[PDB]
Amino acid sequence: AASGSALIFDEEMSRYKLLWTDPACEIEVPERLTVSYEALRTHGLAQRCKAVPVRQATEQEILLAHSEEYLEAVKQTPGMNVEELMAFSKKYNDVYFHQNIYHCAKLAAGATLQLVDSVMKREVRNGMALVRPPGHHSQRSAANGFCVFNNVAFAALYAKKNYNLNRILIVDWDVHHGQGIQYCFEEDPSVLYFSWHRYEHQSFWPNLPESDYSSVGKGKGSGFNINLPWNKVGMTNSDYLAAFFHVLLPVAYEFDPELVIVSAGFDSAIGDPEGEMCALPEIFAHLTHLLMPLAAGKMCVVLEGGYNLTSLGQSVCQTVHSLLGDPTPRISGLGTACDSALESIQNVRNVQSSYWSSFKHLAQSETDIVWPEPLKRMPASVRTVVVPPPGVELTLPKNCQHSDISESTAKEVQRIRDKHFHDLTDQNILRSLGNIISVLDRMMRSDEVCNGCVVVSDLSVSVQCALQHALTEPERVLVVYVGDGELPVKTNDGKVFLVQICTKETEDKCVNRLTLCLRGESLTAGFMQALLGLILPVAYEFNPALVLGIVEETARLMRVWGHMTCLIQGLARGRMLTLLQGYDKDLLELTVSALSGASISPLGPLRAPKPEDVEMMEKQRQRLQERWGLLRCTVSESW
Ligand SMILES: COCC(O)(O)CCCCCNCCCN
Ligand SMILES: [K+]
Ligand SMILES: [K+]
Ligand SMILES: [Zn+2]
Repeated sequence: AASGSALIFDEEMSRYKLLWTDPACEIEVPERLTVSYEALRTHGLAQRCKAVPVRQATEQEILLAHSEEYLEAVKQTPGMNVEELMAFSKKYNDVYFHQNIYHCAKLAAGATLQLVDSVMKREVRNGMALVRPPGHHSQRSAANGFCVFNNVAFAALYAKKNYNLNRILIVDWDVHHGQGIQYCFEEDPSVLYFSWHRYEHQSFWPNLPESDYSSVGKGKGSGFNINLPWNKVGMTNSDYLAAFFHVLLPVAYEFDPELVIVSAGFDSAIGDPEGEMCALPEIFAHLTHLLMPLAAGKMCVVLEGGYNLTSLGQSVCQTVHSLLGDPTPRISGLGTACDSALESIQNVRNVQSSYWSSFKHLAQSETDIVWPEPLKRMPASVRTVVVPPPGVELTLPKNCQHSDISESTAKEVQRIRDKHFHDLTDQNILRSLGNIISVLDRMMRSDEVCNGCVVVSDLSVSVQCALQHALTEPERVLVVYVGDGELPVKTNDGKVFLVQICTKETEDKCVNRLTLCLRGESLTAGFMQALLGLILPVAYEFNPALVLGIVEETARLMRVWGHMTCLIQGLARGRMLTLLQGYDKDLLELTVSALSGASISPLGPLRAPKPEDVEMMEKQRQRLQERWGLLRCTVSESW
């Protein structure tokens, strides 16, 4: 029922600045807030967001994560002169105070709570708060790293008290380790904290031993703190996506959070002087997209770091673009993560193996810098086209339409019939192939339609016309097929990759085919492991121009189909055609709901998969990780 996205911002939070010479602090400028909001207005996305006003966090709310002594000390900063502000800033590590910073800190804290309230009251589906100062370094009785009050820690504690939440996921993709959040929920199993950060073997700020992968929590909360250290600079998009596919996402979907809060620091992007990483701003459009199936889309993005004004504006827009449901941009050049990233990923999975069932099999035997500008993201005129069987009226979302076949398309279906299948008069089939071409032409060519779903009766003839027609308009087509037969699909030229979900196991020889024969109780948990750990890594590296989904009528376990078509829309700018053999009102409504960008129901309590399933999946990884390096979650054995 939730509708749009909130953007909480106020110019007042940019009215404090550093007043003395401090080489460690001069990068935290008010222009980070000005450039970020001005970039959203330039791209027209600010106007597309509901501008929820900011408020001050009350004293009672600040004490949720801070002590009375620390709050009382900061409360007297508005009355201090410059010399007194210098002496107060020296008591903490890499932070400066201003006459207006206590005011702005309460606004940054209150703005975060306004976003949490808007999301939890179903007034919006998600949102972002462009706040300042940041927070994830702030501790109970100390300011730290430009942070006065821990904004994200407030949001989690605030959502727990006023909404009785049991599970909250915090994703910290800032380039620094948010040790203030880790200290706050160190013993709390209700708040799962994930953070990657530039570590360089503790040589990078804040130089903390507990910032390493070994800190998994304490007491009842052990296993709910996940640190992923970067021990070398220059981490690429492949490193960031390997962290998501092989660490964060398997844990997040098993956790099943009721609310997702993001410590969105963009100093992990290309060109930032503090992060020195090499990920392009478009990667944040996917980091946001891969998390939105969680918690029915209830996602609160809180601005943290980001100090390259050009890179910051681009990364903010890519985040809001995905939150508004705009199609995700294509990511090319993906491959294996570097050895340092694979070592970090390998170590985190090993330590966490005793806590999460996605890693449980790893525990015993028999297991001036310049970059190109991002392209223009644009939502289609109508996102989804639905073609039900002849004479079936349906209730469609406001951004959907039905199929009329023009005479230009009607002549093509004939030419296809007089050449191939020249003994085909089933006029019902001829209409479906006419629909397939009409929807595909509106997908690939004109920017009017994003994706679509077509109900078919013949499978071999329909998938042939769909696949062959897509390979001639321009390039690369990924095929996801849930059935047991054999389809006229040739994985010969490297232009097609086929993912097959069947019942009987088939010895696969081509490295362009991924066959998943999953055993029937835990078919939901096993499918999600294969989706996050196998299907998504190869699909992202393959980088298709169109996704072709096929479901035969014999196929049942449909609870996972909504998550697949939502996550798989990260490929091919969301251009996905789904062919459903036979009519199923529930399955058709599920496909159209997820294709349209609506939220998906959580999977609930995710159990543990069968050992025979994880064994089959790891044998597929061994067979394919040499060709598709993004599948790797360990360091390669050198000859
Ligand atoms: C969410 O806050 C944004 C941030 O994480 O980027 C803040 C950390 C800056 C602290 C680093 N000081 C420079 C090192 C010189 N000793
Ligand atoms: K982080
Ligand atoms: K925790
Ligand atoms: Zn940072």
